[PDB]
Order: sequence, then C-alpha cells, then structure tokens
Amino acid sequence: LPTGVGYDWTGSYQERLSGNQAPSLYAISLIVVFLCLAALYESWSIPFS
Amino acid sequence: DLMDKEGKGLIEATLDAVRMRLRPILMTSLAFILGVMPLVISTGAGSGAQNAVGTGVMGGMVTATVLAIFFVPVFFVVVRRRFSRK
Amino acid sequence: FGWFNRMFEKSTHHYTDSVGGILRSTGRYLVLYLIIVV
Amino acid sequence: AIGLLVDDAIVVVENVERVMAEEGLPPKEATRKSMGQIQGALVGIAMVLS
Amino acid sequence: DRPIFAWVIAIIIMLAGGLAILKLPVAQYPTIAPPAVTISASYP
Repeated sequence: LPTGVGYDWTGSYQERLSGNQAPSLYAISLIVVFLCLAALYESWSIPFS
Repeated sequence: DLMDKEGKGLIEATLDAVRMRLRPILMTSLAFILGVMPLVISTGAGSGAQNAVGTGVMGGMVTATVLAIFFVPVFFVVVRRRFSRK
Repeated sequence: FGWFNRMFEKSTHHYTDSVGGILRSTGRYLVLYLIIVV
Repeated sequence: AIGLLVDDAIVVVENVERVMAEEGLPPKEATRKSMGQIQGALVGIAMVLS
Repeated sequence: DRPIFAWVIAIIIMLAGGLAILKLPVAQYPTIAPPAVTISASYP
C-alpha cells in the first residue's frame, strides 16, 4: 500500500490453542510421564512401553 | 512383580500376568464406555457440548482396549524393550 | 450361569493361547503398529 | 472424571476377588497382600495422570 | 539408597528452575525506595 499507511492486528488474540500452545504442553506432558514412570519402576524399557 | 519377586518368565511372565487380570481391563473399560454413553447421543439439545466430549472417548476406549489388551503393543512392547538385549 | 463359564473360556483359550500366538510372531505386528501411526 | 475414578475403584476391589479363589481366602490379609501387588502401581499412575 | 527415584527428583529441578528463568524478571536492583506519587500543575 502507499506511504504513511501501516497496520496493527486488533484485537484476537495473543497466542492460540491447538496452534502453538498444544505442542509446548503435550511436549512437557511426555517429559514428565517418562520421569515419574521411573520414580516407581527403574529401567530404560518400562517407560517406553 | 512376577518377573521379579517370583520367577523370570522370559515370555511366560507377560503371559502369566494377563492370564490373571484381563478382568479389570474390560470391567473398567466397558463400565467407562457406558458411562460416557448418555453424552454421545441420548441427550441432544440441552448441551450439544456433551457430543463433543463423549464422541472422542468411546472412540479412544474402543481402540484403547481392543488393541492394548491385544494385537498392538502392551505385551509386544515389554518383550523387545526390556528383553531382546539388556 | 453360562455367563461365568463363558468368560473363563475366551480368557483361557481363545485369548491367552492366541496371546502365545501373537508373542511368537513380532515383526508382523510391529509393521502393523507403525502402519497405525501412519 | 467419573470414568477415571471407578476405574481406580475397580482394581483394588476385584483384585481382592481373585485372591479369594486363586488361593481361596476371604480374610483381611488377602486385602493386605493384594495391595502388595497393587499399591506400587497406584502411586505411579497418580504421578503421571498428574 | 536407590538411584532413579532421586535422579527423577533432580530432573524436576532441571526444568522448574530453568523454566522460571524463561518466566521471571531479569531486571536490575529490585524496588527499594518507599513508593511515592507526584502531583504537578502549571500556571503559565
């Protein structure tokens, strides 16, 4: 567009849910599930199952 | 617990285990599927949200027992992962 | 009841014998597991 | 919730029911040494359902 | 005692702590001066 004409996103949202978020949460949700399946188990085989 | 405290059961401990506990896997799961039943259909106007929930758990309990108790891992797994090497 | 007699059949045969049957094979049902992930 | 709740109530209960047949035994000590096998799992599913 | 159960506890701290570093102010000296407000008019 011409000069002196910018833009800005009003305003939806700031970071979504199945977008970006869902990853990061699920990510850690694995990270722990494995850890605590070892706090009662002892191996490197049990958790994978 | 069998592999340990009791005896090895290279493949006869994983087998000996569900030989005595298929009961609660299909007692829970069947009782769960049926508790979810009233939301998936039956009701259909008060809260249509009920359909969104129960549809995606009947789906993932049918395929979380008829499979997990069977065919694809949860037996199969421990075999190669624990055994097969170290 | 039938009911009970029934249950101990599937569980004992049928399932647990066809569980010795699965465990025997392995490379086929892993090829099935990865096909499930696809 | 209801589901993952009677699920946890079902194990303890029917796991006694096996011991009272697998080794014909009603008593308190069937209940006791049944969660010899069960208690171990109970506080790990607790920590990963978390 | 036993390794694993303890090592799992230490890996909570590998996260949690480092997670707070990606989520807590990195800024200078904290607040110290007893906080004050300032009125300001102007008669030209």
